[PDB]
Amino acid sequence: WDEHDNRTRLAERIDTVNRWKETLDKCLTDLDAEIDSLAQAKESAEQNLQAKNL
Amino acid sequence: RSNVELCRDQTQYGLIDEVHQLEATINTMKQKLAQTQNALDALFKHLARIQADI
Amino acid sequence: GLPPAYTQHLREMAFWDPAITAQYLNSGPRWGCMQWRDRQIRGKEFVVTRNQ
Amino acid sequence: CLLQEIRQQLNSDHRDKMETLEIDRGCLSLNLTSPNISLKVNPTRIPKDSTTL
Amino acid sequence: RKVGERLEDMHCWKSELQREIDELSSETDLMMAQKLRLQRALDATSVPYSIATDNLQCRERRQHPDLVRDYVEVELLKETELIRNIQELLKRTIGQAVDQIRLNREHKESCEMNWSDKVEVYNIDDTCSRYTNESTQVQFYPHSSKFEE
Amino acid sequence: LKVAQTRLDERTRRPNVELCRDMAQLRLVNEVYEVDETIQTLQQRLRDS
Amino acid sequence: WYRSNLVSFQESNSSRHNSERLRVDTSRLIQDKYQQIRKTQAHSTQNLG
Repeated sequence: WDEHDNRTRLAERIDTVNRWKETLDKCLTDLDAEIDSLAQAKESAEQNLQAKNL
Repeated sequence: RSNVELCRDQTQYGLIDEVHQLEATINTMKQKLAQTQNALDALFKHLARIQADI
Repeated sequence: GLPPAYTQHLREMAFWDPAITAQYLNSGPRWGCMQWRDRQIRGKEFVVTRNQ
Repeated sequence: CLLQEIRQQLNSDHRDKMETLEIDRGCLSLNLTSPNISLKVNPTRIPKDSTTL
Repeated sequence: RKVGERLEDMHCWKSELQREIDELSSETDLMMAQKLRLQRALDATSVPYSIATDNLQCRERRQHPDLVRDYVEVELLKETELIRNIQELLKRTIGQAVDQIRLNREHKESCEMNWSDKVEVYNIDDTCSRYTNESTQVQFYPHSSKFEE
Repeated sequence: LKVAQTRLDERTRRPNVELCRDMAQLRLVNEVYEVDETIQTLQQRLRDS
Repeated sequence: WYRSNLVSFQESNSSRHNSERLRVDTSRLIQDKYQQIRKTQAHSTQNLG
C-alpha cells in the first residue's frame, strides 16, 4: 500500500507540471507575435521620419 | 534535476518514511526467524530422547 | 499562413535567437540530459524508450 | 531590448521544466524487476541548493 | 581465522570504492555549473549583433551628396562576421560538453552498481561469522553440487 | 538528404541584388537539421535491435 | 532441479515479451517519420514554385 500511494503522488505532480507547461508555451507564442508587430511599426515610423526633409 | 528546479516535495518525505519503516520491518522479521529456529532445535532434542527410550 | 517565428526572421532588423528554430514546437533535444541505456541482462526485461 | 531579454529568460525556464518532466516520468516508468536498480551511498542526503516549495 | 582475514580484505576495497565515487559526484557538480555559465554567456552574446545591424541601417539612411565608405563600414562588417563565428563555436563547444556529461553519468552508474554488490556480500558474511557450535542456526542440509559450484 | 542538399547548393551563384535570404533557405536549413536528428534516433533503435 | 526448470522457462517468456513490445513501437516510428518527411518536401516545392 505504501508503494501504491507513492505512485499516486508522482502522478499528481506530473499532471500539474504539464498544465503549467502548456500555459507557458501559449505565453511565448504571444511574445513572438507582439515582437514582430513592434518591429513593423518601428520601420514604418522610420521612413515616415525619412521623408521629413523634402 | 537542474539548478532551481531541485525541490523539496511531499514525495521526498514519503520515500524517506518508506525507507525507515522498511528497516523496522527487516529487523522484526529476523527476530521471528530466531524464535522459530529455537523451537525446531528443541523438538529435535525430544525426538532423539524418544528414540533412545524406544 | 506561417509561424511568426519564421516571419520574424524573414526581415531586416536582427532580433532572432542564436539558434536554429523556435523551441516550443520541439522536444527533449537542444542540450538535453539523462539519455537512458538499458543494460542487457539475462534475467530481466529489456524496457526500451522507458518514456511511456 | 527589454523584450529580447524577457524572451531569452522565459525560454530558459521552459527548457528547465521540460527536463524535470523527463526525469520524473522516467522514474515512474521504472518499477519492480529492473536492470539497473542498485544501492547507493547515503541516499538519505540532502542536496546543496535546497529550495522550498 | 581464515574467514576473518577475508572479511578485512573485503572492507578495504569497500572503503576505496566509496571514496572514489564521492569525488566522481563532485566533479559532475562542477562541470554542470560551468556548463550553465556557458549557457548564460551565449544568452548575453546576442545584443551587439542587433546593435550593429541598426548602426549600419541608420548609416545607410543618409542624403544624396554624402554616401561614403571606410573602416566604419568595413570594421562594422568585421564585427558582424566575428559575431557569427562566435555563435557557431559556442554551439559546438556546448555539444561536446553535454556528451562528456553523458559518459560521466554512465560510468557513475556502473561503479555504483558494483559497490552495491560488494556491500551486500560483506554484510552477509558478517551475519554469518557470529555463529558458534553451541548456538542456534544449526541444521542438517544435505550435500549438493550447487554448494560446490 | 542527398536531394535536399543538392537543391540548397547552387543558389549562391546568383548575381548581385536578386540574391536573397528567402524563406526557401529558412525551410531548407530546417529540413537539413531535422532529418539529421531523425537519423540519429533511428540508428539508436538499430543498436537496440 | 525443479527450481532450475522454472527459471529456464520464465527467462524464455521474458525474452519473448521484450521482443514483441520492441516490434510495436519500431513499426509505429517508421510510418510517422515517413509521412512528416513527405509533408516537408511538398511544402518546399510549393514555396519555390
